[PDB]
Amino acid sequence: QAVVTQESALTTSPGETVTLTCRSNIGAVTSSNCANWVQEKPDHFFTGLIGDTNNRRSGVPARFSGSLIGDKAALTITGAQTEDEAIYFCALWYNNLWVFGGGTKL
Amino acid sequence: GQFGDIQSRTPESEDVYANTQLVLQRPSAGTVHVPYSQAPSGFKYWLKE
Amino acid sequence: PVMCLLANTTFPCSQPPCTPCCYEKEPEKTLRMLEDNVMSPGYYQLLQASLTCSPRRQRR
Amino acid sequence: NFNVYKAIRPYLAHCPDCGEGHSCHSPVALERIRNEATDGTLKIQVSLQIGIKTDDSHDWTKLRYMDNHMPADAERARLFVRTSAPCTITGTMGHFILARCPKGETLTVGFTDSGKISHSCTHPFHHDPPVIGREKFHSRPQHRKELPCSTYAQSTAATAEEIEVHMPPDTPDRTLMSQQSGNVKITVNSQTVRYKCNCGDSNEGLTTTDKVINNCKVDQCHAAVTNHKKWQYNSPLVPRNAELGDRKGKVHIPFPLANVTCRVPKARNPTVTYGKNQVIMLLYPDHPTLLSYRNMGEEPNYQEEWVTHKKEVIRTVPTEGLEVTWGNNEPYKYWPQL
Amino acid sequence: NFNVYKAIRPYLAHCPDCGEGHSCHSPVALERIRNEATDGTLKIQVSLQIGIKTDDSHDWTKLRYMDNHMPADAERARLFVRTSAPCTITGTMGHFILARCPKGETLTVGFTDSGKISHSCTHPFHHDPPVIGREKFHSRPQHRKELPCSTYAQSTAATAEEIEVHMPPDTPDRTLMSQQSGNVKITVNSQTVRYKCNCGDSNEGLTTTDKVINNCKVDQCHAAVTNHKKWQYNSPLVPRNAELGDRKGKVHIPFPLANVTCRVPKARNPTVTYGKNQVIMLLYPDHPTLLSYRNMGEEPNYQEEWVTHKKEVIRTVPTEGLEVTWGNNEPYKYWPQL
Amino acid sequence: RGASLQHTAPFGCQIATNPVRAMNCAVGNMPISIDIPDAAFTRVVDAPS
Repeated sequence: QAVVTQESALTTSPGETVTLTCRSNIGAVTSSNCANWVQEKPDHFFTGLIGDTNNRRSGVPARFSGSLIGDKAALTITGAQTEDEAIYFCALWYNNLWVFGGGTKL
Repeated sequence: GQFGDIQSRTPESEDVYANTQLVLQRPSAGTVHVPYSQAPSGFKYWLKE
Repeated sequence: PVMCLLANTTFPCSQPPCTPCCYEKEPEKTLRMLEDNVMSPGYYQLLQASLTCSPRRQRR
Repeated sequence: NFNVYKAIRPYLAHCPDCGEGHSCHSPVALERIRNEATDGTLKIQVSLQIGIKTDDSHDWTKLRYMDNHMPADAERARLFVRTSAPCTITGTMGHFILARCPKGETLTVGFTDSGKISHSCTHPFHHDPPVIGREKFHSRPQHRKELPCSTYAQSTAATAEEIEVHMPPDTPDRTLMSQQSGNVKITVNSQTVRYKCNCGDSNEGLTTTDKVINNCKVDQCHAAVTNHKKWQYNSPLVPRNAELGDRKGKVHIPFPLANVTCRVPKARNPTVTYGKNQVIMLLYPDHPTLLSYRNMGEEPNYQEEWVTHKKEVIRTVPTEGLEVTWGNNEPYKYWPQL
Repeated sequence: NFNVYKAIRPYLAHCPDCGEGHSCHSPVALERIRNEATDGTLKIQVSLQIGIKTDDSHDWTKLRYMDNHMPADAERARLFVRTSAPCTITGTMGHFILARCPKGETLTVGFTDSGKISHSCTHPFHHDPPVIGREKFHSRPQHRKELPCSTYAQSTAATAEEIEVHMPPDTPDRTLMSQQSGNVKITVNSQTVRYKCNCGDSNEGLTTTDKVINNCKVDQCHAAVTNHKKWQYNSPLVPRNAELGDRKGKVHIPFPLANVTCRVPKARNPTVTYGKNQVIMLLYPDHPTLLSYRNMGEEPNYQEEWVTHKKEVIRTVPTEGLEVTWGNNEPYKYWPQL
Repeated sequence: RGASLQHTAPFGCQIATNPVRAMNCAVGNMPISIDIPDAAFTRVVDAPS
């Protein structure tokens, strides 16, 4: 089961709180898993959008923080914008390797 | 291997005339095991004989 | 590439002469088919194909 | 998928050592206790389908057999093998059962049933280990010599595995003859009721439902259920189909042997007092040691001895020499010192 | 008070014959099989706290096997001692377990785990004590003499006994640091974690924090679990101070042996017919009966044999007298009179 | 089963198998012909006295 999953349509506005889920199905995505809502750009630009499972993702926008929120690692883009609007790739790791789930296109 | 391999020069003595042929073998393969081959009890053989 | 013959026609190996799904419904017909493919090399792939987890109660 | 236990059907066998001097149709028929395990893994055939759940699937705490014309499902813990001691169970896949059991001449397979039915499987199982090295050592060694040997592993997958299953002869039933009282008022219960009535007219019928007979006693009707629902492991101890010819299948088998290694001992070689052409080696072996002396040249005179207690081998060493292979180590050299 | 497991710690050591041929780090590893007792008390050295509670309770029902950074307490009946079969355990405290087993050459001390993990340490335990007496005894006699022998006595006093309670070794810890997202977000989780990254810079530290490292080995951050809280009775399976100096300690040792006298029986009086210089005695032994006949004087002729079947031995009775002892009764003297 | 060729080594033999190998085949002569370079051998004027 490879899911950093969330609500499939859960996005913010330009500057809006893009609050996607990137979590496991039985609970949360890990923090040492880094359950995050990372960036997903044109051409599938994976990166830390909101990463590290309690923390922000630098290189993604200034709003993006993958934390404990929603029902998972809540990828809360507090000011996720038109440039920050992309696939919040929900990442769940096992503490040995991080696997992106589906993500929520905000 | 002699009957009397442990020689007690006193009955509760502090000296032990002992040449048991305790030869240290090779080490345990990846685990702490004392590879060490020795002769048996010569008084245990004197117990046996 | 195989030649399955379930008494009807010279069909392929895994898509048999009357294969697959042989064991969940007609187990005596599966026993006659295992008389065939127990003597059959191309029905050895039915003995592993419609036999080896290929019964009519196969869930996939 | 692999619904081979779903393809399996539990069928008991009339075993001769069942307990109390009476072997009967138990689910614990030891069919073929294979002693092919080069390291000592005995591959036994079990009368139940060991490691089979009630729906033919995995019973991870369960053991499968045929109980009462139905599946005889039980716990996987109580099924034990006593050859001479409590045997080390390796695996249960189908009939195939893995044994790291003790050494013996006999073997009982005692499996605790659901109502405490400890079915015995008694036979002569001459469990005798093969020899590794020169020392008569029984234990699993900590360190020592690498012996590349056999090992009857429990490969449950049928890679070259083929159990001869078949729809057997008709399972007889005294409940199939119904109390018709002089009529043949036979109840079926939904089985393939081959009823041979001992009365007039229609005293036959492979019936599927209950019938009523006139002029034919209930003791006249010999009824049986049609044993044609699954392939059963057609061994000689089971009643094979006399109503069948060679229409029988062959499924995957458990217990595939492979090549493994073993660790053996090399005991402490004793002191060798060297006198004129003769060295006294005061060896104290702790297992039954193979000590061999060989000549160093053409005429070997290849002596070998098995040691139980300590002894001083007075090796009259040749001028050509003597190879002394004692224990598991390399053989000692004897060149005569000038 | 004597909280002997307070300075104690259940140490899981690599017992090689644990069952199924594989070595495992179980606390039921046979550290020191004390076979010194003349009367049958075998003292198995226990690497866990056998008989001691995992929470440091003095509980006879609680055997604390020091499992995985904790004491895991199981039932007291989990241990058996299969030498030839399960023998009678006389007592078990901490590092010592003194018991009476049957005859045998391998010895598997079985122990119950919390998940019933039967840690059955199988070593070569050549256990058969040679009993004294005029007959080869098996059981306790009906009426027979108490011959003085040894006995591994059940006083658990640690005076005149000692364990080498050296320092506990640092546990290897691959469980501590995580690979956060595939990269170096490592954790400590409350120990003296000797962390060492697989690269320079962050490559050391016996701390308890997390490792923020990248581009390197996430598994290359290899660490250890430091336990500076207890020592251990320094069994030879345990890795000693090569990451230490000689900072070793010493504590008491229980189960102290003392002398006892075990009662042994003597056989029936054999049938003795005295003809012309000839004394024919028909001994029928219940055990291997030592029958020794010698001269009563200067010509010794001290012949002796263990007897196994019925034997009508005819001693030519000397003029100096025939001194014979056949069994644990005192010997007959023969005066060849008339 | 019996003793193998290593266990039954006459000739002072070293028995080897899979492939069969006469490791320490203690017998016979071996003709070694070294046609070395003769300019390795320095002459009668090439050596000290």
